[PDB]
Amino acid sequence: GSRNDRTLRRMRKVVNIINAMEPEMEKLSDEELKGKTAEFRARLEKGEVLENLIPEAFAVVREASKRVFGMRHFDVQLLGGMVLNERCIAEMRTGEGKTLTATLPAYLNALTGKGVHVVTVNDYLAQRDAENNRPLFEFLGLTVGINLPGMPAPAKREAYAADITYGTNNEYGFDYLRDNMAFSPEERVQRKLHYALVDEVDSILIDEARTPLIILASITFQNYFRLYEKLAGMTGTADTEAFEFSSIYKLDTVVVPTNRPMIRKDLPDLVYMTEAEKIQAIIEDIKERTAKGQPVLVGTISIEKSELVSNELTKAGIKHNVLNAKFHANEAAIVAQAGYPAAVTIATNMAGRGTDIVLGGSWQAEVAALENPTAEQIEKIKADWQVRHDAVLEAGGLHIIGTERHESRRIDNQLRGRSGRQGDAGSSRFYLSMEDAL
Amino acid sequence: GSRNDRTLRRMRKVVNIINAMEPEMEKLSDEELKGKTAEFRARLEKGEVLENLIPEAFAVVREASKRVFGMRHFDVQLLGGMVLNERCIAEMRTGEGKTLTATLPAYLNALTGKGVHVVTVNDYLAQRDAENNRPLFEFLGLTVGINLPGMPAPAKREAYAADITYGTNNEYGFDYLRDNMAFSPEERVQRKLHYALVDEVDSILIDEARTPLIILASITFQNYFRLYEKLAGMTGTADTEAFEFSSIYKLDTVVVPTNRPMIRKDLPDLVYMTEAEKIQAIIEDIKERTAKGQPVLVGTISIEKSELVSNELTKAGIKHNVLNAKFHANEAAIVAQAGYPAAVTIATNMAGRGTDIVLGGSWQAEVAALENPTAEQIEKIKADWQVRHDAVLEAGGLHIIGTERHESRRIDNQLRGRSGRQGDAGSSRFYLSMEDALMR
Ligand SMILES: Nc1ncnc2c1ncn2[C@@H]1O[C@H](COP(=O)(O)OP(=O)(O)O)[C@@H](O)[C@H]1O
Ligand SMILES: Nc1ncnc2c1ncn2[C@@H]1O[C@H](COP(=O)(O)OP(=O)(O)O)[C@@H](O)[C@H]1O
Ligand SMILES: [Mg+2]
Ligand SMILES: [Mg+2]
Repeated sequence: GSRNDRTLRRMRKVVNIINAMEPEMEKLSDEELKGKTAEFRARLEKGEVLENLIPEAFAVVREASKRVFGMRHFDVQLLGGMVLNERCIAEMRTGEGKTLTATLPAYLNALTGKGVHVVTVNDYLAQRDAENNRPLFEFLGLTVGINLPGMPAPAKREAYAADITYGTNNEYGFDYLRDNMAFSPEERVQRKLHYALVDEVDSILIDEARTPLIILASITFQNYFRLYEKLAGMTGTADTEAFEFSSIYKLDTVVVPTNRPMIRKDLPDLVYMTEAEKIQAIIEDIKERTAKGQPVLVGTISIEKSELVSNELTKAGIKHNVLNAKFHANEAAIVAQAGYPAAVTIATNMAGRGTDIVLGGSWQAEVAALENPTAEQIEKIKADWQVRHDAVLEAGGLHIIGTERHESRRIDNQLRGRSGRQGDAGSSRFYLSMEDAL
Repeated sequence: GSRNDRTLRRMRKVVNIINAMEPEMEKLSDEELKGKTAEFRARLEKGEVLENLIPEAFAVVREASKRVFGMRHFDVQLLGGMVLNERCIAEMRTGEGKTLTATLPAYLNALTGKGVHVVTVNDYLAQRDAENNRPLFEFLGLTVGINLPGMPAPAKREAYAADITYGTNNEYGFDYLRDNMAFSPEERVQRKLHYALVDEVDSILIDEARTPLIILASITFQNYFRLYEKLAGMTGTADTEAFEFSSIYKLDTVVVPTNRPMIRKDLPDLVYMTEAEKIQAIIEDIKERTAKGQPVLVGTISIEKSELVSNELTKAGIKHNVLNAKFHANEAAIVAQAGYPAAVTIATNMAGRGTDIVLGGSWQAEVAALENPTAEQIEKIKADWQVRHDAVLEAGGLHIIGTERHESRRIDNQLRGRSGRQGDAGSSRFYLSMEDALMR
């Protein structure tokens, strides 16, 4: 309430400062910029306050980013970074740029030398992120490691050896369980847990409250993140159980504002008597908007209903797509194009979570699909796509339709978010069923 | 070889010493005996050498035992105790008294205050053992805890709080996994791992090293016992995989000699062509010896063959019994009576492992089955049983028949051991198939 305000206003000013250092940093040469880290390390080494070089450090990361990726951190992203450095939960909507916002607090912390642990929901994302978030990090003179399941102890010492590490909550935890069952300390792959930046905190710290089972026993990984000196998370959904975050991990939730006004239209739930009445009113809806030239993603609670709705959808003569959270790699390729004017995708709970759905398709997947990277063909794609885009927009952007509400609204909010991002005009609808009286 | 000898001879002398202190300790009053622990604690507290009060400490445990249970530790048992205090694997045959031999090294170690972890193959045994091994321990002024699966954290702090604790390898391990996923140290149920005495070491440290699957992750409790300051084990089969014990846990195997000469007769494997030829030659064999008045246990590799042989055995008109390692508690009650002159039992891999099969039945289960514990009726059982006993013996004691050899001889040796214990005359037979005898 007035608390979220005073706290946002609080650092909102520190944000203004960062923007003031922009004309300066804009001048420092590449070598002078890169070497900005040495200075920060010395400064800190001299015992200077951690949270003291935040405005200056964040100003650097923005600059490097703008130079390496050509992406200037939105001040709202800076706002988010700051929250991520305080044992807070920065809530930022889907499409807001959490992936890049983390380079900020991950850079500030990756200076002391203790390492930084960015957590993700799955292996594909963890590596994917590290992969294309690395150039910014290698520029600023840091090393990025990727921790995965089948990595021999040697490799894992490497991935945890870097200044910045990426992995999934499980593997990190599993490594910790395995390090305790270690022969000799020199056989351990981790180090003293320092800072953990959790991407999709709710998913990781709340839904993953469902114990794993050893077979016969069962344990949880709840407390694993409480062993970290610094624990911080980010998500596009947190205010729901915003109380549980502090009752366990003592994490204060800060709802960051969006960059561009959120104009997506969340339509009222239409209730039907039978499952058939539902699935039929939706295939009738997609089939409709389809012609209109508007893309539409469908969400299902489980593969179960996902399969069923898939056939009922192909039966009405409709070429759709299905993602069951099995092949993240490939699903991701597909979800990244569900923004094409004529596109229908059926995703499950954690189907293509993590891939930004650009209105009108993603031309980058188009250019990366041409052995001949010439500034000529790209133009007839970066401008060709541009057409499909504004077209899809005029057509009300992306429309998602929940086949059913989850036990937790938070969950069936993650679905909505896949739409109307970075200011995009889109819409969402939920189709409930009376027959769901179970 | 000459190594096992020099090492056995080595402590064999320390054994002689223990026997010399017997006439002395025999005089100390109950209170003076019990208070023998205080002295040991003080002595050690004064910084005296651990392995220095072994001959004296073991002499005490024998005395207390002789008094509380009325069981004087065989010197060979004392031999075993010693081995169990050195990061060794004391190999002692089935029926040799491992359960009581552990009170020795478990007492020596349960003095420093760090606790002692006796490991068993299953929950039933772990509690069963603590239960009726306690009186000796409470006498000598020590507390005994029992760690089990559904015990709330509170309870578990208790069981690990005692001087001596009993549980299964898994639960101990599981506790350790759960202690690492603890909120705050004050939420942990274990203490720093000190001494672990593994009963049935091969089973626990070799067969069990099969990796539990987290659900996805794969880890092994192989290293769990390597975190213990002191690791020691005991079994009636270790000499086989004696090399793997040191290549992982660095444990030297010591083959302790038996109390009474081992006269059981292990007969040659009879190979048959078909499974029917097998199961038929065995039901023909048990049906035979049955009449003779000799009991016979059958071992199967899995419940699979166990069920099959059970029907084929009842089909020939034979009242038998079956244990599938499901209800340890009950099976145990039954295995303890498979020594009755006319008894047929079909057990699986880990069916009634742990229960000593007395020739002629177990009268103790008979006396404990009478609300009226009078010195009168017991006599007509302790002397009545005595008849069945010598009778079963003359009939060649217990005869076990393996329905099929296991991948590891060690395993199908555990079967044999269920017979001919403490000197008993018995016999064992293995019935293989042709599509096996082709060992090539
Ligand atoms: N500061 C920025 N400037 C320009 N584009 C950005 C910026 N930050 C993020 N993006 C783009 O917007 C999308 C939103 O990023 P994403 O990683 O999917 O974050 P989130 O998890 O919040 O949805 C990305 O695909 C990225 O290409
Ligand atoms: N010192 C002893 N004096 C008398 N009986 C003993 C002694 N030690 C062991 N026994 C008996 O011999 C049997 C062997 O015990 P058990 O627990 O089955 O050990 P093991 O693991 O060697 O088979 C027990 O039933 C017990 O009654
Ligand atoms: Mg993301
Ligand atoms: Mg035993």
